[PDB]
Amino acid sequence: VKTIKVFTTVDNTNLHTQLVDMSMTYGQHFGPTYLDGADVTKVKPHVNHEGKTFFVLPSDDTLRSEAFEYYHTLDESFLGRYMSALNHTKKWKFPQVGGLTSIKWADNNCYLSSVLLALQQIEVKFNAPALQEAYYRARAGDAANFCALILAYSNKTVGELGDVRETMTHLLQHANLESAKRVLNLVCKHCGQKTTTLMGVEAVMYMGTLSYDELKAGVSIPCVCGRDATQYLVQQESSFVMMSAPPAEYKLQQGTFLCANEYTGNYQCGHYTHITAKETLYRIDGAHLTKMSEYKGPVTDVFYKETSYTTTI
Amino acid sequence: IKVFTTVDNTNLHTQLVDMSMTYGQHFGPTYLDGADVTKVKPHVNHEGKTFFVLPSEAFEYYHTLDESFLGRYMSALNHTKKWKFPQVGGLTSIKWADNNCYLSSVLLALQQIEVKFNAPALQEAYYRARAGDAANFCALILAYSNKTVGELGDVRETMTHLLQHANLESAKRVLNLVCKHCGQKTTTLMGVEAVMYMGTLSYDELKAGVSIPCVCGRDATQYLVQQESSFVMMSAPPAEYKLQQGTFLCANEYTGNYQCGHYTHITAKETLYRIDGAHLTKMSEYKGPVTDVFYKETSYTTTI
Ligand SMILES: Cc1ccc(N)cc1C(=O)N[C@H](C)c1cccc2ccccc12
Ligand SMILES: Cc1ccc(N)cc1C(=O)N[C@H](C)c1cccc2ccccc12
Ligand SMILES: [Zn+2]
Ligand SMILES: [Zn+2]
Ligand SMILES: [Zn+2]
Ligand SMILES: [Zn+2]
Repeated sequence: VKTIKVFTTVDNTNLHTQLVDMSMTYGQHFGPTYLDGADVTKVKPHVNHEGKTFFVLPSDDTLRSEAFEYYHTLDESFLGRYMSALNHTKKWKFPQVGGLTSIKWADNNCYLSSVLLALQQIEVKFNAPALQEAYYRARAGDAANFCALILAYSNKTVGELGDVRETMTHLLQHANLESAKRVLNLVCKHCGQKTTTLMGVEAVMYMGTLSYDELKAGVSIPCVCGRDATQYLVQQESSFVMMSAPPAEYKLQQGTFLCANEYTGNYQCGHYTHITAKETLYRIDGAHLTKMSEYKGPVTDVFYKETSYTTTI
Repeated sequence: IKVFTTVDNTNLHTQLVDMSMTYGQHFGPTYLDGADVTKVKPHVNHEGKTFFVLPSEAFEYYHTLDESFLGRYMSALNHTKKWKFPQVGGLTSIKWADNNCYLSSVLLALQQIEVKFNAPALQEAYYRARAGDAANFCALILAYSNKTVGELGDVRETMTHLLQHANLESAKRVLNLVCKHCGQKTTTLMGVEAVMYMGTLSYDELKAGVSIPCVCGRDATQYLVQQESSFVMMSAPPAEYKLQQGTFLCANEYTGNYQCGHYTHITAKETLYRIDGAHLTKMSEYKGPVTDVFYKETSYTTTI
């Protein structure tokens, strides 16, 4: 009979040596099973699953009960996906680089580091108590729990490359952005001018341009009627803004921005490095730290600090 | 959910799959990133990935009786085409992507050892890997090792599956085991076993004598008697170890926990080089955690 040697844990520290019978579901061996942040309760054991550690979560366990108030989520697989990915993120190294907490390269965490580095510089707060606890500990150097939560809130698996803008979007859904306000005036000369209002994550993020000043002057976006119109920023009541765009050559001048992220490589297979401005421009590539006065490379996301804004027009 | 599948590994075909039927029922034999995902049902985290589809003529070029080899090779090829292979220090390396920390160290080590592959497909890709086109060679390694793109692998383990297809017929290792109370017997290894060794990083310790428990227990001493190979590979767990220039050929270090770390390649020529994929740094001395050390050799005879 087909067999395999897999370890299963309920504490992420103590392993249980187990033998499973292939052709039979993982859910039939020990119930709800999770591996590297993936709900693997209905998958049959594959050959490439040997020697790996699986997490088991009883449905009767009280940890599933008090899951909402602590994590602010309704997904039943959240606890298992978070605990299984936590077993792998405990193996990562979190070196302090340039005063900020980073991550050593492992399992394509090129994007997870860039997200963690950006959050340390923006004045942001999370409504979920688990995030605020892990976010604090992530700043002290112990960021294993924070990275596992990010993979759970983003429905990702350890080893899979993720997008920074997409991962920040799922994450900021649990952040305190109630007082965030963005007022945009769209001017279609065949439909007059109308004013839209975004609140929350939509008031902070934008996709299309990297320049905050370009948003203030005017960008092109399709109107509802079906033709190109121009829109510019009118009011901004947030602690920061995140500008996004595809990778392209872009000059980064000191003092004009807060931090940024670069992406070198093809679509869905590349490498993120973080750019931050302090006394000089820093380029944090996980554990490596290089300084330069001016950086010109393919950047995708640029952060700007803000308290309040009103147009001059 | 939305799934991409290709039949030529170049042109994608947007396709729709159901949540209740195995991938083998949708397009037949299906493979993803070097993994046979034919009898597997579609999972939630499988959106946006490209799957390869298959139905022969594998043994003559690939030296395998495995049916799933071509699919695993073609699916891993779809992902290895996105990687960059920059020539670093005259050798072809790979920039970090999907935990290929170990694949680069293997490719860098093969360029310095005088080895040749019996399989025609390997020799085709190995030559192109030195010319700069190493996308096909990386896909074959994951197939010969039954690995998946993105998952971290061991260099010593993947080299074992790889060297099984190399010309090691004339490889010979003769070891004399000396148990002080049971006499002495001499074993002879040939092939991959004649090249690799686990336990110490120092070749001089193998020639002088290393400790290994005898079958009846206790501890016995073993030393090298005859070695008829083009190179030897010494391996050991990560530990601090001094690397002197000229005493070795190349080595590989490993920083991090078990099964979650980072491989960097070390090569010795005019000065010590530390190749971290695309990064090139030079230094005089090195003190760090090394796991695999190479030594070049053609023949040896003990003085005792
Ligand atoms: C790394 C990654 C993982 C998952 C997904 N879904 C996307 C990406 C990704 O490529 N992101 C970068 C920023 C990107 C975004 C938009 C257009 C791009 C075109 C070319 C190259 C990069 C591009
Ligand atoms: C990266 C990796 C992936 C898959 C597998 N099966 C193993 C490894 C791995 O850890 N290899 C390194 C060199 C290693 C080898 C031997 C003992 C080690 C003890 C502690 C730390 C590292 C050790
Ligand atoms: Zn209009
Ligand atoms: Zn990739
Ligand atoms: Zn004995
Ligand atoms: Zn890892």
